[PDB]
Amino acid sequence: EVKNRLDYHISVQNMMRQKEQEHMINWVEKRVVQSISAQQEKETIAKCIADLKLLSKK
Amino acid sequence: RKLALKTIDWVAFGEIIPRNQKAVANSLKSWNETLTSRLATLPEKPPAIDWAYYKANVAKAGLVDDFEKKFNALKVPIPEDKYTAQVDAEEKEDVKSCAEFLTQSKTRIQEYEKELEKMRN
Repeated sequence: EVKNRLDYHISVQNMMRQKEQEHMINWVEKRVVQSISAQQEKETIAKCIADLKLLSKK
Repeated sequence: RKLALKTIDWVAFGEIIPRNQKAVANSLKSWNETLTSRLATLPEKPPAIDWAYYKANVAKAGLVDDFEKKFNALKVPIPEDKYTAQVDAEEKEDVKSCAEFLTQSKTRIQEYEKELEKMRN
């Protein structure tokens, strides 16, 4: 009779950590997804690594 | 609880019955076996639960705590019976065996043997 008590609490908190993951995942992905291009330097850091590919690949 | 004993005087039990209940004995005999095997395997004694960790991961600890205390203090009583005049109807039917039979029978046997010399002859 006790365990049933406890397991209900656990299971909510467990599920809440996953729901916070799903909602945080959607929200963080919906938050951070915008001004990427406004950093043109995120294609510079691509150009970065891409000149360090096309150099550092040969 | 219930440290149980096993079959005592099983030779006497099964082999000799009251005629007027002879059927019953079979039924009671087999019933006993049921009780025996079942209890032997499972006694009712659980653990007492690891709250400490559980509180960590039942973050609803206030729940854990409150329920916890009430459980730990809690007591389940000795569950109820339905036979305890039987306990007594024993000695009464036991009188019938012995005294009732002891005396009456004892007299019969005494005379028979007392005769036996003459007729043994």
